[PDB]
Amino acid sequence: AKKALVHKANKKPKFAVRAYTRCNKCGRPHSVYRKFGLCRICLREMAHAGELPGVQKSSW
Amino acid sequence: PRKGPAPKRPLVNDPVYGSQLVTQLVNKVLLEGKKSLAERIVYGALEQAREKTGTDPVVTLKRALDNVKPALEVRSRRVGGATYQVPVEVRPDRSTTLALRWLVNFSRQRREKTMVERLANEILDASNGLGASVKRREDTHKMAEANRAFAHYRW
Amino acid sequence: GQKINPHGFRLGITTEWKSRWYADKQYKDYVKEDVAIRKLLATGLERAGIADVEIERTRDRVRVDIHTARPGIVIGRRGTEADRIRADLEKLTGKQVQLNILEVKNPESQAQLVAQGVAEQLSNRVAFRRAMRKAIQSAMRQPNVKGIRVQCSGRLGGAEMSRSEFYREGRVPLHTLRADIDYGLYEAKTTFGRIGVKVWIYKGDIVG
Amino acid sequence: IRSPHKYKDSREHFEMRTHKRLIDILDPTPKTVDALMRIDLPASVDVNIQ
RNA sequence: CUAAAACUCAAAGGAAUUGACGGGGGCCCGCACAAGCGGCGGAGCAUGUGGAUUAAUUCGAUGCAACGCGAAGAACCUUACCUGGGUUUGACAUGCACAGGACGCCGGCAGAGAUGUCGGUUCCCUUGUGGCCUGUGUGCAGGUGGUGCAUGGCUGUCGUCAGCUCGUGUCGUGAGAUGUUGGGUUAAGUCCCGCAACGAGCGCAACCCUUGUCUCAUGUUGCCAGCACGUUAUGGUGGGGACUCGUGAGAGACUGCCGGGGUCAACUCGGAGGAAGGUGGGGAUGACGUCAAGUCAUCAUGCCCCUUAUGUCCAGGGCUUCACACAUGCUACAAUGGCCGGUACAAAGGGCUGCGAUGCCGUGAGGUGGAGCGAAUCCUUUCAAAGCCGGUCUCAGUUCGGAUCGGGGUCUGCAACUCGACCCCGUGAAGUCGGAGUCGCUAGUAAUCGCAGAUCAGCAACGCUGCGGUGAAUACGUUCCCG
RNA sequence: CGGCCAACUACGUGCCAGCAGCCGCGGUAAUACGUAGGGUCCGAGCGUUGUCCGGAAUUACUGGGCGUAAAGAGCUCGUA
Repeated sequence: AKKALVHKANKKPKFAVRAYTRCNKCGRPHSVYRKFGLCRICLREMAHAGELPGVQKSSW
Repeated sequence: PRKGPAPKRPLVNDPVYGSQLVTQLVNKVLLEGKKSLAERIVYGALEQAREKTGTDPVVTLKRALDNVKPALEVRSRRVGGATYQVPVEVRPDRSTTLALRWLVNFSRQRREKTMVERLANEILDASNGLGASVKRREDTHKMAEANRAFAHYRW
Repeated sequence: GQKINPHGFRLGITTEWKSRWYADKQYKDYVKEDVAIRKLLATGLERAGIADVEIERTRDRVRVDIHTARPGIVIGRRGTEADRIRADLEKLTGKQVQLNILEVKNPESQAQLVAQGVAEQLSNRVAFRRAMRKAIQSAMRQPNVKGIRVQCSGRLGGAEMSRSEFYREGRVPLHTLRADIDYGLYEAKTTFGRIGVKVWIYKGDIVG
Repeated sequence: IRSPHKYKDSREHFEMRTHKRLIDILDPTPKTVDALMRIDLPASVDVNIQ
């Protein structure tokens, strides 16, 4: 998203419900995993890069 | 089926009557994925035939099968924009499968409101030739010796 | 989109992880700190090629392993720039770090460094084919390597048309899990835009 | 989802596995308690005490 | 019939070679057809799209390969759109002075909010000035603004189809050919036989994961036979690795042996043993290339345009508008059924400001309150439904079906009218198994029945990703359709 | 001072100004345009134009061809 939107998401809301995830690395509000804080695209990229301690290709 | 013929499944014998016919029938009548209902339905039909006709269910079932078993069928093959209904003889397995299919198919168009006596009634009719599937059996035979005009292709 | 990342394909068979630690409650904070420090390291120093950046973190103790081509640019005799990196991390507040910087004994056999060299030579407005010739020759000079494939995609030669060109030598069996295949991707900045360089280096198999 | 902006039928599966064991020590000789906290372990391993 | 010139071009031609293409052939495969089972198109409802309206109905996707797609969650936020009020080196960074010891916090009033004004709190160096920001600029920051026919990265499709090449030799004046063509077989350029070819790489296969058997090690929160203590509340408790299970190591399937076809060949058919027999079942893995295929709205980026603005804050509204059309699903149109009561068996996963139990109060969503758990213990009830048993209904727009509609409520959220879910009562519309056409599937498969998870305060989820329960019919054969 | 054919760098202009005997060079990196350095070939000369022979076995006597590249009359009889 835009820089202003990213900062306004980082800003303290005056209401409890006005908060959303807003993935840290890129700023994409859709499809954000709360376990990692990374969106699906960045999750895939870092999982393939081996930079997340424990994630790996799933096969069964 | 392009490479070669498919393998044939084994048939488990029945523990109550000892004939593969009843297990084949319960497999054919099975619907929606409930065996127990299926064998209870077919066994109820067998018992009602038992109490009605006064003879054994196996012998009358086999007699009905013979009365419904066909010998010739019709196969449609197209050439030059025209489809021809060639008559072809039938392997015994296909004959039995068609007989059971016809019985169960005409088991479901009745008005007498529950499956068990529907099956029993048609078993009795097919034993006596009074059924509806039998009508289609002599119909198929009628077109078997009626559509003899297309046999030199041999396909 | 056809091939998956060879490094990620063998993340539990041949290759190892890049960052190692354990956390449940502060997993998100740890990963965000990792991405922040990795972005800082990637942005800051570029004249010296960085082969790898690994992070270790337990309790207050942290240590960063920076594998680079030559550490002299990254560490002067007076150690101004090493302490500069230390202080840059300190402003980021990664607490204390046992900062370790290591040089590589075979800069010609590292896919990332070869990709960086090809990218910089393309930035020098050199013909791409000559750069791939020299890169392949230099890489195959080293004995232990057994194959190399080098590909570049983009607006090669300044033309207004996409082009992807690949040159290979030896064996590069990507479809084998027990093959030590080093994969290197890098980007070349040119006047007309972007160029992508990918290098596969196959150096024997591994048996456990 | 493998692709950005569409192609839902192509997807990638990921796993996260954690292995856990227990070691229970009976008759805690004080030397064992003295030397236990001094043991240094790999960063990939987390141990807690009860 | 004989037969020129001005002018003009730098070629026009002949044979053969490698690809590509054909509205040219021939073989071989694939749920392609055929043989079967169950559906869509007919009704109501949920989503998405086309079209039409307005202030916008934000943008992208558009035969196969878009149409339960980006979106794994639109009341404000989200949100990029419309109306209206602010703001300008700005919602967010860095450099210079002109000037500094204040910015920064908690309340009051005004105001829909943004925002404006008063009240209390003010810097660590150490005099060089910096850690901080207060106004003017100075450099500018900011663009979900355009070009995926300038791009990187990522992805789809043919398609897990079987192809793509090289070294030495030989053959041609040469581009080049051969191998890689022919016969057979195979899931396959898998292998065999012959032949100027002999061998080898990337693709196939194997290495990785999971399920099916056994052996060894192994006992907590798991198992609990033989033992004691407990008796209706249960391995519940002391206790044993005996049985599971949990998780580490290993063995076992290799056409291994026999018989028949076989070119003494690949391979094929049957048998013996074995838990499994012919790559045992299934995953991850997608070669060379085609589509200027999709994405400047994940990110980055060449060029172009605004910069007191297309940047930025806020209040309300829209993406849920509807005379229609299309696609994917759910519920049905009932007796192989509905309602009432009894009755027992699965797996996996989740849980910190979360799972939340016993009791209490309702009829029911639910209110009280907090045991036990950062978790093989505590919660998902000892975990389900279909099943089986007993009663009734005796065939109708029905004791089917639930749409639509009136009234009274519960929960979360500052706030459920446009626009959340759930509860109780009442009315009970269409719908009687569906035209031309058309879709999926070859064994634990089709057909079904229930459970969990991601996103999430609440859900529009009948979607998606997984698990488990019960479990069939048929394949004669390539004539025809498709790739 | 591209290759034929001995001899290369910098600045200015960018499909404009211009070069060129054949194929061809100039749209921001020109050894091909113009000017400077440097070089080469000649040298009281150096280049261009016009004409003829050669290279042209391209009218082939020495010394060529006519199945498909241009070339066998539609076929016979017969006079010099």
